[PDB]
Amino acid sequence: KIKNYQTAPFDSRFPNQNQTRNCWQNYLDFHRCEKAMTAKGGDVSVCEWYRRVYKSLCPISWVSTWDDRRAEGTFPGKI
Amino acid sequence: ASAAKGDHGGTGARTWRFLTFGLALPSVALCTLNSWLHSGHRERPAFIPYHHLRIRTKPFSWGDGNHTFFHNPRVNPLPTGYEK
Amino acid sequence: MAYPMQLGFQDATSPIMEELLHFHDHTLMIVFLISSLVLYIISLMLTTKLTHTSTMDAQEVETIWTILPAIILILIALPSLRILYMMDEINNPSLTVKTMGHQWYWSYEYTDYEDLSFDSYMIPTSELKPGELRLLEVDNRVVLPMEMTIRMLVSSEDVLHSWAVPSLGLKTDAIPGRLNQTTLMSSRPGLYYGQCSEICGSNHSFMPIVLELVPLKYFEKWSASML
Amino acid sequence: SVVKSEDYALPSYVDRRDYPLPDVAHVKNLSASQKALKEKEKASWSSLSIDEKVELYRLKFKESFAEMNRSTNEWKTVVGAAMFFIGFTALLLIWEKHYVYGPIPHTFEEEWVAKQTKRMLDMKVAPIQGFSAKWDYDKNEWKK
Amino acid sequence: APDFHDKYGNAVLASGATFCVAVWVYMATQIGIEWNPSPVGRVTPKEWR
Amino acid sequence: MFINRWLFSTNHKDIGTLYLLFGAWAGMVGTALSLLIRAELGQPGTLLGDDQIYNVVVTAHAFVMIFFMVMPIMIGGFGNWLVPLMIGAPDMAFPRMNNMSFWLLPPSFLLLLASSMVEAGAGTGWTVYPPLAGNLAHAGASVDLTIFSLHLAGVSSILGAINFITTIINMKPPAMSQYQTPLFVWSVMITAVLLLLSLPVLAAGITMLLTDRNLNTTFFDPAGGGDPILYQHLFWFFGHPEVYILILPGFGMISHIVTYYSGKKEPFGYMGMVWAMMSIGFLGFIVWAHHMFTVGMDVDTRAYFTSATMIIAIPTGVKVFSWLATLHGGNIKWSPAMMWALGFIFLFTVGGLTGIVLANSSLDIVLHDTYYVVAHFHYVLSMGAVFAIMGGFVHWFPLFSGYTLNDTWAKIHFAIMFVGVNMTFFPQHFLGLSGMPRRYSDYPDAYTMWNTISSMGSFISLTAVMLMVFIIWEAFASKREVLTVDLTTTNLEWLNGCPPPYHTFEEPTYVNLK
Amino acid sequence: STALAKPQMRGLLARRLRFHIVGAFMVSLGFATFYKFAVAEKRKKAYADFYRNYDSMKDFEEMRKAGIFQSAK
Amino acid sequence: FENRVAEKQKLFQEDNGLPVHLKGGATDNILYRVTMTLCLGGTLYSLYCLGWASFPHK
Amino acid sequence: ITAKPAKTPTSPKEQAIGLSVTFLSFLLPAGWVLYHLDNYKKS
Amino acid sequence: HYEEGPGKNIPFSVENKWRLLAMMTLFFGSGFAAPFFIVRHQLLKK
Amino acid sequence: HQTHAYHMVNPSPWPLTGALSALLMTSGLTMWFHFNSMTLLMIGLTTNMLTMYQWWRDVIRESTFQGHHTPAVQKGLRYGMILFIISEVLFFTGFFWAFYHSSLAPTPELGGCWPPTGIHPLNPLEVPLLNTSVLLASGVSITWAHHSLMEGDRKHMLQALFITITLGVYFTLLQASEYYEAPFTISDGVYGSTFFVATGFHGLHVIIGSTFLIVCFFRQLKFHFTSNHHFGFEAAAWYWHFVDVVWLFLYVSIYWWGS
Amino acid sequence: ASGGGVPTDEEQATGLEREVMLAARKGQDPYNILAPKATSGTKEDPNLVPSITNKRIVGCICEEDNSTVIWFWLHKGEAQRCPSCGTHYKLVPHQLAH
Amino acid sequence: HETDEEFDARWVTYFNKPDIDAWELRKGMNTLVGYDLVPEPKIIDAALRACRRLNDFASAVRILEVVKDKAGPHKEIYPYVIQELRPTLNELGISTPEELGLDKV
Ligand code: HEA
Ligand SMILES: CCCCC/C=C\C/C=C\C/C=C\C/C=C\CCCC(=O)O[C@H](COC(=O)CCCCCCCCCCCCCCCCC)COP(=O)(O)OCCN
Ligand SMILES: CCCCCC/C=C\CCCCCCCCCC(=O)O[C@H](COC(=O)CCCCCCCCCCCCCCC)COP(=O)(O)OC[C@@H](O)CO
Ligand SMILES: CCCCCCCCCCO[C@@H]1O[C@H](CO)[C@@H](O[C@H]2O[C@H](CO)[C@@H](O)[C@H](O)[C@H]2O)[C@H](O)[C@H]1O
Ligand SMILES: CCCCCCCCCCO[C@@H]1O[C@H](CO)[C@@H](O[C@H]2O[C@H](CO)[C@@H](O)[C@H](O)[C@H]2O)[C@H](O)[C@H]1O
Ligand SMILES: C[C@H](CCC(=O)O)[C@H]1CC[C@H]2[C@@H]3[C@H](O)C[C@@H]4C[C@H](O)CC[C@]4(C)[C@H]3C[C@H](O)[C@]12C
Ligand code: CUA
Ligand SMILES: [Cu+2]
Ligand SMILES: [Mg+2]
Ligand code: NA
Ligand SMILES: [Zn+2]
Repeated sequence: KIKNYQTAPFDSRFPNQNQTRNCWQNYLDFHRCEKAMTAKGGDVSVCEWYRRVYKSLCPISWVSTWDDRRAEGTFPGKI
Repeated sequence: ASAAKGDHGGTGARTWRFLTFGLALPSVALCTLNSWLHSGHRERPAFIPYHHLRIRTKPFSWGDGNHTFFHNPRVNPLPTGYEK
Repeated sequence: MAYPMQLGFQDATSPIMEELLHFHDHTLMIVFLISSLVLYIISLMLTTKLTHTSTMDAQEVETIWTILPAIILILIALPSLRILYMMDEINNPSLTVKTMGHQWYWSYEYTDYEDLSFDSYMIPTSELKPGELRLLEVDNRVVLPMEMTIRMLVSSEDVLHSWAVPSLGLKTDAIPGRLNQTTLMSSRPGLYYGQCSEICGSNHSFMPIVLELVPLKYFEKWSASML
Repeated sequence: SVVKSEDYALPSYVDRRDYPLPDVAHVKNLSASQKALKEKEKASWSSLSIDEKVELYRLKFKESFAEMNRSTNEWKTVVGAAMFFIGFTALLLIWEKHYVYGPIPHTFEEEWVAKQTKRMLDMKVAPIQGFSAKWDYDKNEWKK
Repeated sequence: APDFHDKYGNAVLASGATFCVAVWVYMATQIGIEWNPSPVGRVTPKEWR
Repeated sequence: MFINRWLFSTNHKDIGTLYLLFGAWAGMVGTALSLLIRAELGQPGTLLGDDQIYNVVVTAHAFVMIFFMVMPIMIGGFGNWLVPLMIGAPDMAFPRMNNMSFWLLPPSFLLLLASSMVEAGAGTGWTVYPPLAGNLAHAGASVDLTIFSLHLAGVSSILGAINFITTIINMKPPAMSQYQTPLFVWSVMITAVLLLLSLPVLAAGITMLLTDRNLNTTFFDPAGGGDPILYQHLFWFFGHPEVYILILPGFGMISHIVTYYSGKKEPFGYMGMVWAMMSIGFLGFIVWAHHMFTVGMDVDTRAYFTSATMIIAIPTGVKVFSWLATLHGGNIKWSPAMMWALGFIFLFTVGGLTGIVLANSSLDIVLHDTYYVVAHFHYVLSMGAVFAIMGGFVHWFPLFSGYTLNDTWAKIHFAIMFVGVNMTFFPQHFLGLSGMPRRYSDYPDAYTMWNTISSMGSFISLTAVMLMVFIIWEAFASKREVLTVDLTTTNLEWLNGCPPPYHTFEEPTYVNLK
Repeated sequence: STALAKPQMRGLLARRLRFHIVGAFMVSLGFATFYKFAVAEKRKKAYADFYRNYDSMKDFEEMRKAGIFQSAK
Repeated sequence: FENRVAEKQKLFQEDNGLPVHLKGGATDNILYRVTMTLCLGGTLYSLYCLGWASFPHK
Repeated sequence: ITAKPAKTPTSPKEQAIGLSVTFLSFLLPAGWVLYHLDNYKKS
Repeated sequence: HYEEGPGKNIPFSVENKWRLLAMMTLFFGSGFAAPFFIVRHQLLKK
Repeated sequence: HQTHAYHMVNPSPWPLTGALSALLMTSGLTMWFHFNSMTLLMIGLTTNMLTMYQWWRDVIRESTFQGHHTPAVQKGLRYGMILFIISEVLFFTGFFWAFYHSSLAPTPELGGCWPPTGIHPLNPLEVPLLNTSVLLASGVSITWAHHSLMEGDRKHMLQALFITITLGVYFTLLQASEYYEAPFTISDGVYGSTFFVATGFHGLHVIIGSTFLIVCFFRQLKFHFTSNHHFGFEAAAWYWHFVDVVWLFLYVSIYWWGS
Repeated sequence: ASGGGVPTDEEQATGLEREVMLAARKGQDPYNILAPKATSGTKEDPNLVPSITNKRIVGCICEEDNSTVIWFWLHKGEAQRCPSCGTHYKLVPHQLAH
Repeated sequence: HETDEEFDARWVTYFNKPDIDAWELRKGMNTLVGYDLVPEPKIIDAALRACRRLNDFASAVRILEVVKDKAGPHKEIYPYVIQELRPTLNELGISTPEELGLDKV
């Protein structure tokens, strides 16, 4: 739909200086999307946008810690 | 509100005694039955080593350093899970 | 950077820093004038042998004393809050860069496209090359494209720090578990320095920030070379 | 005469230009001739001599206005002593430099400063007013 | 009668001022303090690269 | 007799004297720590060690000056000596609990000196923010000994505040309304209300820090869902009122000193001075996040804290202008206490006006955590709280002791201190505007010139502090006993003589209603 | 001989205060004119003049040729 | 029980110059010495513990 | 304020002694520590 | 009762100026010296 | 001889022994947390208890036995007790602020939800509701005790005060049992931290208020109170209402709203 | 519902508390709980100031609502005047034994 | 409020009271010098005659010193006031502070 992605755009749901929930929400949406798509045998490529946004915004160590916790069974958000 | 009760005229011990035995202690007796009824051990949830729980940044100053002060073996897992 | 015997702010490198300088000028005159108006009444009160020691009526003069300061405060607050809301306006960044504070250095992550990240440490004094600045230089500078709106996101992986660059008017605290955002836009190429701005232990004085602002195409090639 | 600590609750004498008529006379006990001068004061004041008038004034009051209001040389002692102790301070600082501080960093060596100064001009440090603005990049010298 | 200030005031003022100026000038100029003044108009820039 | 009198006291004057001696001893400790700060910074490079030992010294400097010098002298020392005498009361309402507020201070100070002796000290800043103050980055006992030192100081002042409130409300003559009490008495009452409400919130926050550090709570640790910024709110909810607690009794003494040496029977605009102190005490509880403008708060919160913070300039200006109006038409007596009060008026005004600069959050982005803030607050603390303290100490020393100071020496002392504090702090405005951070043991070379001058200033203030000890020794050594004091009809604390007997107002004053 | 004329005797302090508060204000307007002109206007003009024909690429090339950058030689 | 407050009023108002904390008789002295001994001894012990804790241990 | 003449006058010479001892009591112990800093550190 | 009057309402003696000088020297001098000895202590440890 | 109505207190060692007991308890907690030792702390707890005991003993000697509590003295003590209660309200407010800050904006570590992932709160309709009825009831029975005392009725005053203390002890035993049964602990993130620290300080105040009521009960048995003069009982009743109101805020905030 | 058993202040108040209660019953104020009401304060009708010694501090609030109180010692003997408003006061010593 | 003339008239009447006592003399002068004015000749004249009825020569002299002091740096005021009082000074035999050498420092 919209390549030439430069960075994550302004998002009126998270308009203030604290952007922690923006990173977190995009991380969740991405993984929720990918679970939905690999369940119904559909295509994860539709989840791409959330993936680009959380990669741009989120610290590498947060993503890495959240990925370890998903693998361990201790990720506390709902996916 | 006004409660739904109804007394006054000037001030008394008699009235507060009537409220102690006629309303306050009955309510305690009622809640005591309500409680002593939903009591008796609840089935413990599976253990998951969530990192925001079972915090240990410094050992506790008692026991082996790893047990909370009012640790209950039946319902309080350790960072490594329920005791054996 | 600051230069010897400097009295005021570093020259502005960004439009918002420019705005802060004129607003500071506006405020400081007031400060000047009030400071001096006081010193002067004061000396007027103290330089006569004439006396008047009986009870003096307060109500008229207290109207002057409250209303004129109230008006001065409004004259400072109006442009103050114009600037606060202007800096807060939506601006559309072309790039996002993260910085994480650590004891005692900064790391930088530029992960809009590729996995680019590195650490940035003070050059020790005994390794400075001739002409380099003691306590300010770093081994890996934060290269960035000039004339473009950049979103900086700041956090920490250990204690509090704070990521500052005075010539761009920037200071955002680095708090673990929180991602704070600020925007940066340099009008000019060059090297712009800052220093950790929240006490963070043994080497707080020694974890500086150097931004290297260059044309977009140079920034792109530097990015590719840093993979 | 002689004021005592044990008199603090009694009206007392004060020379104060804003309280010209204090609550008691400077001198209450009178000698035989002072008693005779207070009787003489009940008759016409034109018949008192100048010394008798001055003696009446000095029974009533301790100092005149001109005396209690006089200027003094105290400021010389204050300003001079304050300069002395400020001067003594510089002894402490000389001592500290000699015995406490070691060498400052090598970045303050003359050749370092010349090189750093050129590198600051090459990066156009404060080029609008503060630093590089003061350098003439055409003539390669400090602006006049 | 002359008090301490009448008799010693001039001397305390003259000597305190003399001493103060002398010891500050000395401290400021003779013992190796690096004031780090501006290079502007003072330093000839030298090749660094 | 000695132990009954000085360890078992129930007497407001002797307990006042104990606080003054304790606060004077703390002031020498805080002074030495400030000279170690300025020695470290007085040339480029490292003198002592790295930022750890340096910020242990900076942290202890602030806690000692605030909690062991200013608060004990202004409220424990002058409040206990003067308040009961200014209302004709026979003592404080709770004379025995008053002695426990005093005796909790040496143990609180002992804990703070133990914090700096064990491990590597608490190098946290007097704000004690986590996670730097937490048990990972400050492992071991030092920060818990600091927390406990603050709890003991906190209980001492909360019980003191209960005692002053009760005494001021309950023990005036029956005809005297609160609008017939002197301004210093109002200033102590307001400061005691601020203490009563703010200290319990600090006690809650540092208890939470204590349990995060020892009981595995996670109030301020994101791993458990906590937030380091919550600690900053709880700390500054106390810490802003605390600076108005440090200065209010100073405002109250300045009002008396200016009135007295202007030869006036009363300060100009008494009900406006009362209104101004109540308004500053009230507004001082709704402005605390001006200490947090760079933490990432929302824009509208930053707009509200900028505006509420500025508004305090209105009642504060009423008081400065009312002091000027009290001097107006006075028969001005240039005593050394008057000079301290005039220096207070001018230096407090400078520091208030740099506060106004800082209240603008957009400019505070650049000034925050730099030496511009350090310059702002040392103009109100080291040239307001200290000048009001030295003003009240030279003014009332003959009441407390029965002996006079040598006024020429005291004027010399004022002159040296005034030059030293301005040379120390004035250049720190330039360092802050040009970007030098706070809490640094060393600085880029460009900041050399102003740090050198500021360090030279601090030594001149050291010479003043040494001479002050000598001046006090000279007074007790010569024993010139006070005879008469002017204006007792409007300064009741002098009317029982100098020093007043152990028991005063055993027979209360007579005041009719009419 | 001649009698001395009667001088003003009343409100001398109020009169001195009136006269000087007005002189105090006049300074403030006079100083304000200077401070606006010597500092604030001068600044606006230094920034407007600097940027008017400023060429950022040319400034970049001078810096690059001087060797100051890590990313650009 | 019987009301013996008048007895205690006479005891505590006896004109014997004793401070209130010692006016109940010899048991007040004992309890006072026990308290003061534990406070002063405990304070010496806390100083010893500071001296021990002020230095690193093997 | 007025006061009596000193009961125990402190002459210029006694003031110079009190002033000197007071200044040395602050200067000597701090001076000894600072003089020996290199010894404490480079230990 | 207790002694009243100048020099008697304080927990230290002013009966002799030189003994007073010594006590004041020890009192203010110990508060001023303490932080330098603490720094010495901290430097000597590690 | 005074002719005002205020109390000049005899010189007393208890302010010093209490200050020292605070140094012993805090240096003792330090030696417990860091040097594996309880010695200093038990000595400071002991001296603190001894100090409280003798100091308040002496205040009873000064009032009931020596007559120094004139109306002006009593009025001061009223203000003192109200001001102290105000400062304890501000102390609890800091913990309520911590609770609402963490629960209104739950961070990602918790699952970004309140109660956090993995927390199973108590049911507020079980023992917590029972505890609420217990403390509300004990506010009714203390008011009965207060009116009987004013009406000169010794036996009903004692009967109602005993009831009120029995309910205080019931709530303390109920709470101790719920702490043991709770499947979460103080180490369970900010949920366990806020829960146990806020309810735990409240439990300590219930134990303090109950001790104070037991003091009043023994003084009443010894006839110390008159039908018009009984400030220790009034102060303990105000403190007891304070502990009840703090419980009501905790119940609504942490047990109910925060479940 | 009936018993007594609780002592009254009349039965059991003691020391100063009792003195104040017994004096208040007589309309008397030996411990200065109440503000005295002013007389017209002229030299024929001065404010009468009781005291147990030979002098007592007076505070004079010269006009209603003044915030400034004027303080001075009033001594046994001839009436003295407030130094701000001139209103007259005269000490009336007794001993709480007269 | 009141005119200048009415202010002056009330003060003239204050000092002119025949049986004015010493306390009232002192209270009147010490209150009057608190105001922002130097008292007119006619007020001073009535205070000086009150001195005379109270047989107090020294306080008449001190009243003349305080007029001079209240004029501050307006040195034309005191000589004008003494000029205007000369008939009263001569009638009552009041020497000025200058004639008594009491202006010498
Ligand atoms: C006595 C102590 C004291 C006092 C009275 C004040 C008074 C004020 N302070 Fe200050 N302050 C501190 C002690 C104090 N301060 C300390 C210790 C810190 C830093 C804490 C830390 O980080 O450790 C600090 C920090 C501090 C900051 C944070 C800066 C930062 O960290 O980035 C701010 C910002 O708002 C601020 C503002 C003010 C203001 C507006 C006042 C005002 O209340 C002043 C009002 C007074 C006047 C304005 C002068 C008189 C008025 C007139 C003559 C009328 C005319 C005036 C006008 C029209 C403006 N202060
Ligand atoms: C029935 C309730 C009464 C509490 C009884 C228990 C003893 C503690 C005393 C009460 C003080 C209360 C608050 C202190 C903080 C923690 C205690 C919280 C209440 C409590 O008792 O929490 C327990 C944890 O206790 C722990 O860690 C215990 C740690 C015990 C040591 C406390 C040390 C902290 C002291 C700090 C106080 C500073 C006070 C400052 C005053 C301010 C001055 C103005 C809960 O047990 P758990 O096994 O984790 O979970 C239950 C699982 N089945
Ligand atoms: C357990 C671990 C450590 C914690 C220790 C705390 C332990 C428990 C302490 C329980 C408190 C007991 C208080 C008893 C006071 C008895 C003295 C008393 O009640 O004294 C009364 C005066 O009140 C007065 O001082 C009022 C006295 C005010 C008392 C205030 C009590 C609350 C103190 C709490 C300490 C809080 C700790 C907070 C923790 C954050 C005496 O006057 P009346 O009663 O009018 O009698 C006179 C009549 O007889 C005459 O006719
Ligand atoms: C009369 C005046 C009052 C003054 C009293 C002074 C008492 C001094 C004696 C202290 O010596 C002991 O040494 C023990 C070590 O030898 C430690 O025990 C403690 O430390 C142990 C480990 O050392 C633990 O296992 C124990 O549980 C614990 O309570 C602790 O330092 C203390 O008991
Ligand atoms: C921050 C506030 C303090 C700043 C200013 C202090 C001014 C110093 C006062 C003098 O202090 C003394 O100076 C001596 C040197 O002048 C030192 O002696 C040292 O040096 C001598 C000369 O080398 C040797 O004889 C000695 O043994 C050796 O101790 C001595 O110990 C130290 O007490
Ligand atoms: C013996 C005594 C008589 C009181 C007296 O008048 O001295 C009575 C009166 C009220 C009594 C108390 C109250 O009735 C309440 C309690 C009831 C329990 O069943 C016994 C203990 C209990 C605490 C009683 C003990 C004792 O019998 C008391 C104290
Ligand atoms: Cu990182 Cu300071
Ligand atoms: Cu603040
Ligand atoms: Mg900061
Ligand atoms: Na340094
Ligand atoms: Zn009056």
